[PDB]
Amino acid sequence: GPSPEIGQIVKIVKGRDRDQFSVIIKRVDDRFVYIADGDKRKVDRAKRKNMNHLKLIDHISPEVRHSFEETGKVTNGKLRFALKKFLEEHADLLKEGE
Ligand SMILES: [Cl-]
Repeated sequence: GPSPEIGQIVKIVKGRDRDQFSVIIKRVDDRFVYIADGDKRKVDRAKRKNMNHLKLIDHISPEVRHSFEETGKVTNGKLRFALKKFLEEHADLLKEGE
């Protein structure tokens, strides 16, 4: 199975923000990660999640990864922009959402 990566997009399967997209910002191991989206869940409220409660998406933000590699942190706004790029790719899949 694919191993979760820093900067990788997830869809939340179970949790407060079920069905919403988020970003992995820390990997404990392949079972537990921390997520934040910079909006509904800010970095200082990052949530520890069991991977059973997440769907890994095939999208990884190099900008988020760089921020962590160099400095060990990321801003909320950089997470929002990472998610926005994902949303832009899939706009036509999502445009009938209400
Ligand atoms: Cl959640």
